[PDB]
Amino acid sequence: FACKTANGTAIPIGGGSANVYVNLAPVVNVGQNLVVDLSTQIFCHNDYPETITDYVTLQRGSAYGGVLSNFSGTVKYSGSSYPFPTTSETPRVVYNSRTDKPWPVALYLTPVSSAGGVAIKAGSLIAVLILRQTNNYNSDDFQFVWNIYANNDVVVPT
Ligand SMILES: CCCCCCCO[C@@H]1C[C@@H](O)[C@H](O)[C@@H](CO)O1
Repeated sequence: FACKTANGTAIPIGGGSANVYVNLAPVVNVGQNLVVDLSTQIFCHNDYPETITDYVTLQRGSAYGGVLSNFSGTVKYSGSSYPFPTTSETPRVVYNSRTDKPWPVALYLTPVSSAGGVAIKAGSLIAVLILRQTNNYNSDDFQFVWNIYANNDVVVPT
């Protein structure tokens, strides 16, 4: 089991960490969602699907910088919504193919009432997402750590 980002940066068998740089909607009003869709950014596959079933969870998601300060967060994992920053490990997603499949993660961030101005700074760390991979074959328990960075400022109108 291994994963790669949209630009080809990979985390190999056994886990590790990688940076993900995301474009963000430049203007987000109070009452609206800023969507950070990682399903277009992170892709994974099973290296031995003939025999092994891989189990993949969002073990946890943490918020940083402007996102922690200025937004109220929800994460959708495989279509279901949970608090972000997270409060529990999600249900599993199975990877049973050698063909790359998106990691079905998206953040939905809505400004808090005190938010206004540059709510996310370009280049800043906005989130850390931990992908946990196990299987039905052995005792492997690996973490793939995704450090999410903003490519641009996000302005919340006042
Ligand atoms: C003949 C025996 C061959 C064993 C191959 C094991 C490959 O393991 C990796 C990491 C597992 O954690 C993972 O479950 C597996 C499949 O994605 O890929």
